[PDB]
Amino acid sequence: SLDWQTLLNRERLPFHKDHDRIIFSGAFRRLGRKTQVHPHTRLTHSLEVSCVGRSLGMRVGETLRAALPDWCDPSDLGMVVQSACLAHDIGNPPFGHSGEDAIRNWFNQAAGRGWLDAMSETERNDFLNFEGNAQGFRVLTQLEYHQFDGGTRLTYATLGTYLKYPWTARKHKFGCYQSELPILEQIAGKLGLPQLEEQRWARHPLVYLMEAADDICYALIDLEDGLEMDLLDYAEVESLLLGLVGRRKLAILRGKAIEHLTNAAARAFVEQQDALLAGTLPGDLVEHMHGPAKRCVLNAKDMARKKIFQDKRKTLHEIGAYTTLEILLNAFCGAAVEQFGGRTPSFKHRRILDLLGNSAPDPKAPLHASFLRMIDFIAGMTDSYASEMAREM
Amino acid sequence: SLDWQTLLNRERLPFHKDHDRIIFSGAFRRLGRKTQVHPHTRLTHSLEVSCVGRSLGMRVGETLRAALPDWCDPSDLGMVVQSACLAHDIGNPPFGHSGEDAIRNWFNQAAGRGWLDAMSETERNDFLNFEGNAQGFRVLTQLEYHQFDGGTRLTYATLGTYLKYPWTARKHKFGCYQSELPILEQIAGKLGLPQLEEQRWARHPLVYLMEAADDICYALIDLEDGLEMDLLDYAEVESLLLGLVGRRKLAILRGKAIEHLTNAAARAFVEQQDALLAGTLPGDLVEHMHGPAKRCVLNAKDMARKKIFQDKRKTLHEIGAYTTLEILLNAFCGAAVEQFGGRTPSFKHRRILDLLGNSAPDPKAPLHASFLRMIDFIAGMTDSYASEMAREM
Amino acid sequence: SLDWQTLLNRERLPFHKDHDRIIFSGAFRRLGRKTQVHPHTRLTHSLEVSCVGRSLGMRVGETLRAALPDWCDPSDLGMVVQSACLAHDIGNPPFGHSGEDAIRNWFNQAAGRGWLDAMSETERNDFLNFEGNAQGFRVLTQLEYHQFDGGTRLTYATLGTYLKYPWTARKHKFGCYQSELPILEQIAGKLGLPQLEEQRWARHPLVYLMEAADDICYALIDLEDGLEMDLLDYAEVESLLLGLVGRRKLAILRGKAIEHLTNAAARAFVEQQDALLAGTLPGDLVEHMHGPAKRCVLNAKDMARKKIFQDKRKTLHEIGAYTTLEILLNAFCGAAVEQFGGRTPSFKHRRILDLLGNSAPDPKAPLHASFLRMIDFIAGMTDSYASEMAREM
Repeated sequence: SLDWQTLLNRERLPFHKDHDRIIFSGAFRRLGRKTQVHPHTRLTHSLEVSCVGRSLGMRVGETLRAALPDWCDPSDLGMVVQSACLAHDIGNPPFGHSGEDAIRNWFNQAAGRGWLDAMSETERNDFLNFEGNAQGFRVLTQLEYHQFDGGTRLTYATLGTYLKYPWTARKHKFGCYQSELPILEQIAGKLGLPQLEEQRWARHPLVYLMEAADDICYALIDLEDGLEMDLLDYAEVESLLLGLVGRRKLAILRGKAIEHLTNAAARAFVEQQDALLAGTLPGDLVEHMHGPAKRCVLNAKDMARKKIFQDKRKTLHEIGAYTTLEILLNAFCGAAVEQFGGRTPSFKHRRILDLLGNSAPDPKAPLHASFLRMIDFIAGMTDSYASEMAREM
Repeated sequence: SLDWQTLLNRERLPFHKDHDRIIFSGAFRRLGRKTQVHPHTRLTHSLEVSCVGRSLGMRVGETLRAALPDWCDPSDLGMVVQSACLAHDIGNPPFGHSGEDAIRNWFNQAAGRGWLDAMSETERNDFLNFEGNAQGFRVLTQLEYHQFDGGTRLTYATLGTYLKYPWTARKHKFGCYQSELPILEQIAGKLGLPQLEEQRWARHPLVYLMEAADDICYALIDLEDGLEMDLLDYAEVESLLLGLVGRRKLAILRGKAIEHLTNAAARAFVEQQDALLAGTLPGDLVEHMHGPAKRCVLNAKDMARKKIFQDKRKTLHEIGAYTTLEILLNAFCGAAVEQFGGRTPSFKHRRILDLLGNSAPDPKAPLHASFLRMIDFIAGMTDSYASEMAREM
Repeated sequence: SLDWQTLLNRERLPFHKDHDRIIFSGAFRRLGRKTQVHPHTRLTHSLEVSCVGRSLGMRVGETLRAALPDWCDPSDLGMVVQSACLAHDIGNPPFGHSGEDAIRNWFNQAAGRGWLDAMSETERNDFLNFEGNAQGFRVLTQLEYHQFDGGTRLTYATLGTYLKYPWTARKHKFGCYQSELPILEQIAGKLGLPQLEEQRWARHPLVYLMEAADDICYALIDLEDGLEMDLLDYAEVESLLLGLVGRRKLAILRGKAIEHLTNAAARAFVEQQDALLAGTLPGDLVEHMHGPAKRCVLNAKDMARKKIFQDKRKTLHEIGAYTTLEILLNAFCGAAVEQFGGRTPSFKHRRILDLLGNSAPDPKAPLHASFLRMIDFIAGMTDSYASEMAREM
């Protein structure tokens, strides 16, 4: 039974400090050199989503002030959501979503070769379903700052708000590696989140605001740079926006479109605290948005896919990305396998292992533990650094 | 006589909206592709400074709550400072500070050739003393969103907090072009800022927090990447930090160093509201910081200069930057001069003028007006776009 | 029983001519375009070592003048050592020591695939233990000038002095391929060198001077460019040198350090002619150097490894080198295997075989003979030519 007083637990593994720790982290900074594969970086996207996220949190924070702990002003609710929004894409690897797919699929292959036999079937699932949410969770709680001792040591509320997939790999979506399970359990516990299935907990309500803030921004801003990429026509974009509201003339429309969409998202979160604060709500917040808002998002996205996502230049770049990644995976994971169980790696792999020196995985460590170390490294790379190293390799 | 109720005027040319308009602007986004010249971009620097800025504003906001308008919570004071911090470096051209110097000095040369004769001596001063603060002011109030009609249309308070040099070119520091004078006058008026000299007003008090937030971050973070650039030794850095407090072991120190420096900055702003809220205070906030804090900043900076700024690789890159800029200035300003007064530009310059098409300066416009248009264009370029165009030119 | 009159046999497979033939050879010239893998070429290293080598030979030549054939002035003894020093590294492949390791290890792999089955187990050992000394020996006696008929046709003394590993592959160190055995036997015979084990002879005494001249130069000069590479600190280097003696201030120290080390090496060779001229001496000359000299070498080397050899940029370049080599080996050795025993090579390999045209291995030749031809070719390549061809391949 979700309680607004437990769901906003300020204890850590206040909200303003969560924000700063994320902004100063090397993982966040690297987003400035990480982009989605195009035919506007992951960092500028994260910043925009955090504005809309904060705004969403503040609106609902005002609307439901009496239901929230007396210590929590709306500006505090906005901060928790803003922070989660900044951390949201911190785990994706070079080449973004495409790189995510490239890694997941590279694993289904390496597996069909036994590279993963030394692993149980469950641990193996962690890689076969590689999702950036799981990697981001590990980065936030294990890799940054206090390594393997709380990590970024954020508030339980920010973490709960970050976890859109609070469950194990057991659509390919999950946000917790077999190695973070104890952490997810403790967090869920502190937030008083029901454990529906065994290794699956219920979502923290605020995750819905973060998600909504994310699709609101992809929806509108993808159109904007889809325009500066000459892949979209002004009239169509202007029409889609005017559709809900009633190049700088567009930024002004964009501004109004964002207001309405934020209002619509906020006035859907408030309308559904019953099915929200208890049990589960049917899918995502956008579906429960009123007609013209719910459609502006759908249509905007559909447009991006057709004219941007489907472009063949993008396709060809995604192939290059895939190849750059496999070259990397083959090398590091190959080295992980070569030294597993105390085996003496052959020359060439020793040097690949030296590249990490202090970050290298211990030879006597189980395969899952060491592969995680390889993925930590690769997933943390900036796009250019990845291509660079694949090349000079 | 500065009044905390007028100094926080929420009318515009609320603070949360100032923040978002800055984050969504093309000018801000471009900072992600703008760096200082090295031997960590201007965007990540801006983000960090804004965290420290917000924090400073919130601390003093709490400390002086009763002196502030009853509508202004500390979180509102932090937001005004955070916003000004985000806009602070929005006007610098490609190659950052080096590009700033390259442009200013390119003008002292072009002037010694008469390219500026068609201009009065005052208007000419605008370029001879080119400062990014003046360009940023024009970008915030004239170029973005509502072009030449309020621009970003920010709050008077954010603008007052942005203006660290609220005066005309009449150290080479000023933040108002001859063309923005009416705007500065109106702003100063709305904030009730004394007009000491004729074309020189008094600083808004919060500017001091923004400045302090800026040197606090350059001071500590320049050391950090000075380290990942192998130009600095861990022991020296650790020693300097331990000097005030008593690679991840450093981020933790960095964290503590920031707290102390923020505390020190806040507990200096409060100590001096008399010489602050009335007349002028001796220089900048750091000088009025207690012993170990005031020295940690000084020593950290001194260290960066010697080992980073002085590096000869940087020097050589600064030469390349200079050349890239002159190639650009020669082209666009050359074209500005060729068509001045209705003169028919010779071929080649017509094409350079075509590059702006809609942004091109009107042939019958005074030279100062058209040169401003050329600088708007060049200064807004990302580093790579500048080099790119100089090349393909 | 070693005899100073037989050990300096001037007959050939006088010392001044050995010197010139080496300097004019294409193999030696190519050292100017061959470097060790860095994070100063093999040619400048060879030149420096030859100065110290000559000097060593002249000092001991004076000290033991009455024990040497009455025709041999010290300047003649220096020349034999200087010549051997110039030839010393003439056999290493592109990427130097790293390339040496890359080839040896590429073979242990290709072997674990049967590419070497057509070869006996002994002949196979020649490649599994690939050492530049063996390749250099083949180049000096088989490849240059009078191909397969004496080669460079040097003096027996220079050759004996060149051979630091006068034995078969039967640390991975040996300097004679199965194909050069008859030559080593004849040489050893002419110099009257004991045949301890069956396919292993005793070292010519002067080899010790060559070796000492080599580590003396790596020891000091690696520090010098370790300095111009900013991987070392002046104080530490200056301290290490001052340690035995008691940027131009360093070249002067370097000069003194070299004198002392040469003196120390010379006054260790003379002290041990008994265990030298008969049977074997415990290891290498440096170990038998007095305290401060013996330690200056050890410490200087240890320093280079830690701060230069261990640098991760070097590691990554070594990976690139490995890959460039395997691409080459796979191609040429692959072609060697395809046509073995008169098999018709498939297209693509025919073209690879055409690249050598006249140097191509005869299809009816045993595999060891043809693989040797492939290694001759690859090992003789300059670093850039190797990378070039791997690329355009």
